[PDB]
Amino acid sequence: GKPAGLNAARKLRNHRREERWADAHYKKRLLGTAYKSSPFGGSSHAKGIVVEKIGVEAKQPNSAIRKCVRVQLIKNGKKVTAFVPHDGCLNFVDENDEVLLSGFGRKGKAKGDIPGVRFKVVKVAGVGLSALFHEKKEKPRA
Amino acid sequence: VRQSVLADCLNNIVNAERRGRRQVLIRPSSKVIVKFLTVMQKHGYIDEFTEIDDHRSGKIVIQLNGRINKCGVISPRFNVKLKDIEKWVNQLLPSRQVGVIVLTTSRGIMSHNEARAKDAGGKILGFFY
Amino acid sequence: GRMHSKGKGIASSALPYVRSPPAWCKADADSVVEQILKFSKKGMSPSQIGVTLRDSHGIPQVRFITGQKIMRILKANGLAPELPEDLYNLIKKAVSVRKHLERNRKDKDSKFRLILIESRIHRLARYYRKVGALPPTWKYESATASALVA
RNA sequence: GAAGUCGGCAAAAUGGAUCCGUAACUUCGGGAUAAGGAUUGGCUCUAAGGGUUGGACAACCAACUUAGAACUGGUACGGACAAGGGGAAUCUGACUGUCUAAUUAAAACAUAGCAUUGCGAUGGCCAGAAAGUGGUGUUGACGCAAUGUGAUU
RNA sequence: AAGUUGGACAAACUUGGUCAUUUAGAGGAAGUAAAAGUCGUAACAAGGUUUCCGUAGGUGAACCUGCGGAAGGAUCAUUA
RNA sequence: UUCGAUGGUAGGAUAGAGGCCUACCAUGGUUUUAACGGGUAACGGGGAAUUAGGGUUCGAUUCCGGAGAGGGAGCCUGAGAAACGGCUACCACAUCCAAGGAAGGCAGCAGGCGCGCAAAUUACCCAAUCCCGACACGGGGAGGUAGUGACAAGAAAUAACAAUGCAGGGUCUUGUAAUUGGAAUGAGUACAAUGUAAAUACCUUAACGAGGAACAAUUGGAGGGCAAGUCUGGUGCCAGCAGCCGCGGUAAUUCCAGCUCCAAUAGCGUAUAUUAAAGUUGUUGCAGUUAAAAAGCUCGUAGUUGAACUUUGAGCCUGGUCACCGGGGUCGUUAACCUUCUGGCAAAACCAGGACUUUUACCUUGAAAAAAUUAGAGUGUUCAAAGCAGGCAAGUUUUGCUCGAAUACAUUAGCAUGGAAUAAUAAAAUAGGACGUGUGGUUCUAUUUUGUUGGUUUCUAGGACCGCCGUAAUGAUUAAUAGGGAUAGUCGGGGGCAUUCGUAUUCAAUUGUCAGAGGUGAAAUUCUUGGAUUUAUUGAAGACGAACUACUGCGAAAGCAUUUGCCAAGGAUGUUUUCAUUAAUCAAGAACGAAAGUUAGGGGAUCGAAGACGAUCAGAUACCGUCGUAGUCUUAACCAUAAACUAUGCCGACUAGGGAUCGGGCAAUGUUUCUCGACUUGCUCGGCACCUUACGAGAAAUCAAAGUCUUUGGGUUCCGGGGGGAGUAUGGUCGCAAGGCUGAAACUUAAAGGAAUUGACGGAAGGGCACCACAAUGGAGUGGAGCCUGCGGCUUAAU
Repeated sequence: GKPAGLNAARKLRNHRREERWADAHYKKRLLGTAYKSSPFGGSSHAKGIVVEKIGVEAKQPNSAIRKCVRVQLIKNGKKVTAFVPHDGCLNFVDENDEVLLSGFGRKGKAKGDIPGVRFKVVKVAGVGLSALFHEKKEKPRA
Repeated sequence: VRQSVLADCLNNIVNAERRGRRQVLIRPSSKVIVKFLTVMQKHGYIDEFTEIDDHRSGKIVIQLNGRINKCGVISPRFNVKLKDIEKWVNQLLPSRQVGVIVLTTSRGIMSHNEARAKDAGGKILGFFY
Repeated sequence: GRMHSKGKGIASSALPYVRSPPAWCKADADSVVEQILKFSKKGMSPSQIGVTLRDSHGIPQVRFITGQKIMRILKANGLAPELPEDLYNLIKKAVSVRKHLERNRKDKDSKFRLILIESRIHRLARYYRKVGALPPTWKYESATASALVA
């Protein structure tokens, strides 16, 4: 098994360092995937420019239209997808609305039955969510 | 090749105790083994043992009186300071009143409690309880 | 375990607990020394002569009577071989295998055995060089292995 | 600065030596002087590299190189002469070699390699009008004779 | 004092090459999420030619066959 | 390594050392203990977060050190600058312009644009801290004070006092109260006194100051994890939820609306980075037979690990706290502080003092060393986060006194004291040794005197060296159920070379004969009245060693099976044989390495990739039959993999019962055989294995190892971190090539996988049972012609 000598620290350290790359967590954290390959740069939130709206089909055993939106990030111009939490707000969220996006919870993995979605809308046009659904605050003029 | 005769002696003793045999034969013999056997015999875990003296490293026959749950060696022999005794007792010993850790300090081979009284650390040899 | 084999044989010799010559064996500790010197003058192996005193002469382990080993006695008397016995025997075996290999070109098993002997002879030579029984510059030679054996 | 022309035909440009540097590909042998850069005169010195020879040495005689420095002038110096233009691809022939003397030098022929065929001498192949005749053959299948393809992979 | 001859520090500019990153790029070859269809066991049973590994050839498709191995076999078994 | 990289000489320059630079001379310096290069989404540290221990992440940020003022470069002043709120030149920006020109740098304090998910006043003051200056007085966007914010931390306001029918409970006690009255009222409104440079805020404080809109506390959830709905209306696998499972196709506890409750509370939720979980990075502390993973085997270097033994036993006292313990030592056995120098003593050493590690690791302790931080001592910011202040004294309101402002963390690394257990190198082997008021001598220095200075001699004090001189017991650890080397009888389908035999297959000649021969489940193709198949003789070719052939042997593995001879070698056994630690493991590095594949030569009988034909099903294209290419054989060169398996690395120790089996040895007044062999029995060592059991292990199958592991540590290499993508692309490297070695990322998925159990299925097997099954010579029939009745198609309006 593992060496158990009083002067085997170099062997133990070298083996631990070499095998540490096997773990997905260590590999991700040290390869900088959260900045290079990720749509963000490690940011918790970001702003984007809306492109269009997509009714992505739901995988088995479900089948639904989730009124997601295709957005273009302001800082990079790349095209990604976003999810609208509130119901029936598709008419409220239009294109080129200067939307605000955040993560979903799995740190870069698809949610539920909809493949290709990792970001959700937190604020839209600067008015935010949770207000246009209860009619507490209306959208501003543009 | 035999790397440490103390490990073989303690493994033979614990194996015989698990089997229930009242006597055990240890080959070969060394001063470290004799000192370790003296420590556990003084603490009451080991009955009389006789050293057969041939023209070789020697052999030991030990009378086992039970009351031993496990005796083992700690390899490699880490250097143990005064403040490390508490950590070793927590890691190895069943409790703070049961079990003995044997250290080869500057003043000789003795138990952890006696070494703590001597106010001198050393290297950890093994444990028994 | 065997150095270069999977065997685990334990065959050896058990020296007696006594360290004294037998009662009738009045070897007088000097006639044996003269016999050893005569047996070494021809050039027989120290192990082989020790066998001869054990079997033909009836002498016990020579140390128990003479007080010194066979190698030590002849070294003190000056009849010391240039190379150690085990060193010389291994070089002899290595030389014989190489002489067989240069003739039989299709013996891969013998080539493997030669490689094992070369590893053994080098490790023994390194030990003897460290212990100082040989001059520090004792690089073993494959071409002049015939020189080293003889 | 090739806009000429079917076409860079012709000419120009490069060129010696020393010091840097040199890609794709490859049969690992090359490509390669690849490509791309710098220097070069004269004079005055410096250092190192070898021979015999009078009592650690030594005054000669008899010698050629290399490297470096300063100074100087037409910022010039292989000063005439001498003397590679280079690169990226396609078709084709492997290469060296050979031929239409006097219009065609090639992709044509040949080549090593590969493969096939006949023949064990009372024979195969060839020759002779005939021959008591000749060649292969001062030969014997690792040979001779007859063909096709044309390096390597 | 301006100016001038030499020495070094030398910013910065042209010409080329090398390195890291990015943006191109028609088009070619991959798998993953995949509209009906397509498709027979190649494998799961003796999956209907027992299975599988290495190697080579052939075949629209899993694949078929030759050689040597393993049972992870469907046999731990023929002492007469 | 030029145009300085390593060192030397000399010089220059620097405040000074220095290849800092220059000229010359040699080729040196670092590196698998990772040099060099690359990335850093890297200023470093005190420190911060998580908190059994060990560990992991962060440190832009109140302190210390470093660099910088858009980017380099150069310089003056000045002790001190390569200064930029100093200058000069160039580049990129921006700038007034009479187009001649001047020219500028907020990563300083406020403030502005832009990038942004993300961060505040173009406020007041030198009063406190300190700094500068010619200076008791000046200045300080250092610094202090205030202003806006959703968050970084610490303390509590949204109230409680009763009557109230009833649920009640027990004449004692809570509840909603479509209800009221008296109570305690604190924020605010506003002049006071404190506070402050002046103000804000704070403590005191003119007075006013709640009855329901009182002066309405919200954020998520109520299927589980994880707490709280089969309560009511609307949609109805849709809208949608949904971190995961999962719900939604009219009874929706999960969708959206009402109600209630649940966790938290001026806070709740969401996203991201990290920590614990994660014993899923395992040193503590993982796993490798079957789930991911032991390399095909062997050698072996760095590296790691390394058998036992060298001052020990006994008798003492002693001052000391819990009859113990820590410590100090001789006395002497066994020698008493080895030794160097010194003081006195002087028949040297005897006593004491200075140094005593050869050289350590290790342990203890000490010195030395920032504060802030952490733990923590003391102290009543009304408690607390705080702070380092404070306290007396309640009868004179006392020309004062009294405490503190600790302690630890330090050792990574360095210095030093004490100990010599554990682990390391040497001591005197060709004695090339302590040898020493030492038998003889050399050679030098004057630490001194001979007159102060300079020089030789040498009495003298001392360093060093030459042949001897026996002062003494003169010097070598046992020889490991470690290892190597001998030596004897052996043993082996271990290796190579030559060599002998065997029948089988195919082919050739000839001979006897004629109808079919081959082949398959059935065929078909092909050949055969020309002599097929068969049978008899002879010869040739190459391949291969059947039966004996076994839960038997050998070899490191791949593999090795005819005889004999030669050569080299190997294990086990026997051994009062020799050396003495010479050993285990391996990164790298090399030898061997089935079959198939490659290059050529020789050889090519059978089989047989590719291929050729004929049934076969619908299609066969594949299985089947015959022929047949490369290949199967050998020689000389290649490669380098397989289910290369015991799916199980190597060395060492221990662990239960039996019977077979190979090799060796020991014993038998046991059997047998023309001096030994064969058989049998017992013991032991070394192998291949088998049966039972499970103290023990595992998830189980199972395992004498896969046991001696939560009671986790004998030593050492290789390898894995969910499945795909993918052993794929790219890169490097070996090979002529096929290919071998090394070997990712993006993206996607909530699961793949192992063991075992129960059903189901099997063109699987074994027992059977049946006229809705067959056999039976079956009997009757339907279906064949025509009609009753019912079913689909058609018609209609309903059929």
